[PDB]
Amino acid sequence: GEKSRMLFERTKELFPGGVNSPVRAAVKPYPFYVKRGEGAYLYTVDGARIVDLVLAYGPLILGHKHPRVLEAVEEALARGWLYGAPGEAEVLLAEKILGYVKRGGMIRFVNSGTEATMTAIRLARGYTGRDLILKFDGCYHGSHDAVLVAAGGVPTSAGVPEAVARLTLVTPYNDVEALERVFAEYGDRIAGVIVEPVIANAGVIPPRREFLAALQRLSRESGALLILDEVVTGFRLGLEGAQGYFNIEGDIIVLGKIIGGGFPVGAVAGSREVMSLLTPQGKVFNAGTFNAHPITMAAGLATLKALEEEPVYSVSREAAKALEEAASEVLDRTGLPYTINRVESMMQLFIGVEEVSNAAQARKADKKFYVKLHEEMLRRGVFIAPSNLEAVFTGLPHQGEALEIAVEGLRSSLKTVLGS
Amino acid sequence: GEKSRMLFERTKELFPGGVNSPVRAAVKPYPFYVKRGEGAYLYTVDGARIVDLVLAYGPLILGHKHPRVLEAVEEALARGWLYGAPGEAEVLLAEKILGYVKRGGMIRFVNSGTEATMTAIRLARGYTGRDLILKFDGCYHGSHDAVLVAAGGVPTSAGVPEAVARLTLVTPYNDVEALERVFAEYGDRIAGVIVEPVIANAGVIPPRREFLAALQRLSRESGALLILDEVVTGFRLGLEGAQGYFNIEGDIIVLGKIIGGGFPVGAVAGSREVMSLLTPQGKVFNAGTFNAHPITMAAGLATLKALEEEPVYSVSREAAKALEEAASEVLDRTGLPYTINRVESMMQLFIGVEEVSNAAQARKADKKFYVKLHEEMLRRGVFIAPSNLEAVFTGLPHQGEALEIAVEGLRSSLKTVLGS
Ligand SMILES: Cc1ncc(COP(=O)(O)O)c(CN)c1O
Ligand SMILES: Cc1ncc(COP(=O)(O)O)c(CN)c1O
Repeated sequence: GEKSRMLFERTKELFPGGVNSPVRAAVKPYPFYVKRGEGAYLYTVDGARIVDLVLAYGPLILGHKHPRVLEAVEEALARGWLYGAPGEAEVLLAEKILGYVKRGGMIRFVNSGTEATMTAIRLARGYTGRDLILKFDGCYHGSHDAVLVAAGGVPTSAGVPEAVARLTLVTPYNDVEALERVFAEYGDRIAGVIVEPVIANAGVIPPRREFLAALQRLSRESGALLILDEVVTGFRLGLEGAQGYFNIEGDIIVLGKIIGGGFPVGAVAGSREVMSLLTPQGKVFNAGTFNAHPITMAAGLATLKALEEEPVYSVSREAAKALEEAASEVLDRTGLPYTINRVESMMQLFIGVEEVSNAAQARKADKKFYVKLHEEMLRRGVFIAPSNLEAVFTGLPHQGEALEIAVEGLRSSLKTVLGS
Repeated sequence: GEKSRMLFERTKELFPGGVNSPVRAAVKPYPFYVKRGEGAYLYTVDGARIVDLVLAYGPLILGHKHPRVLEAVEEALARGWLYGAPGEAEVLLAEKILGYVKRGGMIRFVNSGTEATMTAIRLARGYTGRDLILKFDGCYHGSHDAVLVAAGGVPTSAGVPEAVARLTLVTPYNDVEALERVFAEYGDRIAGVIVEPVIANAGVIPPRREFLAALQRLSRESGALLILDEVVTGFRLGLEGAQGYFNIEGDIIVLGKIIGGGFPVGAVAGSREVMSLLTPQGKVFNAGTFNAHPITMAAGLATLKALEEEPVYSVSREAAKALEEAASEVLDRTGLPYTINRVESMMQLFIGVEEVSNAAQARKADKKFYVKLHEEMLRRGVFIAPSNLEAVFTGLPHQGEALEIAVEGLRSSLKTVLGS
């Protein structure tokens, strides 16, 4: 790992914490640098092939450099990559996305999930004329002030004015009693309730039907808009995402990751009535030099076509199931308390706890055990998130030999850590 | 324009205002759709070649599909386009950028100018422990709450809480007296003063030396960080940007557009002391799935190399000068009040006013005349921003025949509008 070591030294003084995104710094023993990626694999700068169970944290459900997407991007590149005026790809991608998540509605393309949720929140506030936003402990919506808050709302990041943080309410995920209580107290001032249909940034945590039911009922009865943050679930839990998977409906649907094919993206979709408030039609401001970036649009379009024509969902589901069954077989024999949460192709293991239905329980999981597992798996050529609070993602290339390596790696790594 | 007309009809119900960014909707008679771009030209879906004096509003100083950048991106695409872990290109681009704008400092790559200024503001607040941010009337820093404010600070966009807007102070650009007064009253609570060294979103407005002097003095004496928003000026006003061009120094330098080569990008650069507050090193949060996107990094790196090895600055400067001289020759003969502001390769014409040193004066310019000019120029195959408040940008391909067409087009269009 000499080459990665050298790069590690160079970035120490170039980037805060040596990385451009926090999670990247936690890789053990130290972050490896990537030369390239193809299919189910990442290849380090030193030349090592690694099975990728991170998939850039969600966007790469089709794996690395998917042939169909590569070809579409090559064609798009030949046409120039930035115009500053409308292109064809954005129209086709919008029509395809809306047909699955909000028929007859509108969409606005942005450049990150952070920009997307931020825009959704401004839209909900503009539509209702209210200030307060309700989020849940453990849910992650990006790097912007309004969502960098925790229940005393107080800032979880420095540089966030307390005056801003106090406009965001926070209650536990899957806690119906707490949800009813917050609406009883502040309901008429809540502009929107934002939530991940399946938590992906506090490990993976599935929603309780009762929680989903309350979210829809309380939002509708209070006048608050239900903002489903489907940046991760969108197009991962089937073509119709969380709405179709759980049979729920959101007022505003925030999308990202997958819809960009691997390129910078974010999107806000909703009814014509709500979406029409966005500039230049309405007074809720949103603009972006890179909005509807030609390459992002071409990549996303090709990606969704693959999701419609290739067995991505079945393959990804089976891959995650195989990993879950393998880990469960080993862990069940130990008699140690543990739980694995899986929803289709997103999952995570929690050692030390028998149930994880909220962030508080996820935080009680054995972090040391997880870190050791991450390191041992990497030593065996399999890459899983370095943080127990991140998720494990599967995709199209996780089949055949690649899957065999991942499963065998997981089995052996668990045994090694359990034997230490 | 049948094909653009058809697309126009399709997007009416897909996007708010029919576009993904406000300015795009103002093109006359209606927005044309782009098939591709190459060199100094955009090509409509109907097949018409148009000289591009918009350059995607700043990023394309090298023109469309620059050969060097295209090759670098092709090589990068073959390596996969998203890893979720550190790559080589981000290291090289960071080293090159910092060598020109903040030697010995640090940088953090994000996905838009909006994310960049938003991150800079959070950093300034975190570093100083203060809440207030000072901006100037007419300056544009992106699509986020803290900068969508105007002096009563009150919201300029719906959906922005008044509690948030009041944390942003606003005074006129180039107004030293007003600047001194605001610091005398609120100085000890100002975390940072953000400003465009050259305004590009209220037409083009150059800074007064006295204003630049006051900005540096007052920030230093008050403890507020001077945030130079160089999203547009960075790498356009020479390799050293505004700091080198005007011989000024900022505490935090916000970059974007050009440094991404045409791909989604944004960046915050500053001293190690300030930048070290960013996660995972410090407590000022910033994370991004697409931060340091492999393709953006490769494109930006190749772009900066071109800026160092090709006569981009001289060619672009001469192009803008030729346009300015041509327009001035025609307008001087009319005796009508007007002014053209130009700083290297960025400029704008203001009809009806003899001086434009601030946003208030820019707003007094004859908008109807400008719109007619935009439409007439487009009819003659030359594309300038549809809004008088946007800027005209020149670049490397604006030479030879392309420049002749632009200049002749400007001359003829002015005469036609002046004769109507
Ligand atoms: C649900 C959710 N929302 C928002 C984001 C942030 O997306 P981005 O990093 O592109 O700003 C993420 C990524 N962790 C996410 O999982
Ligand atoms: C000075 C400045 N700052 C910020 C921005 C916004 O950049 P972006 O559109 O990528 O969010 C712009 C683009 N108009 C700008 O000119």
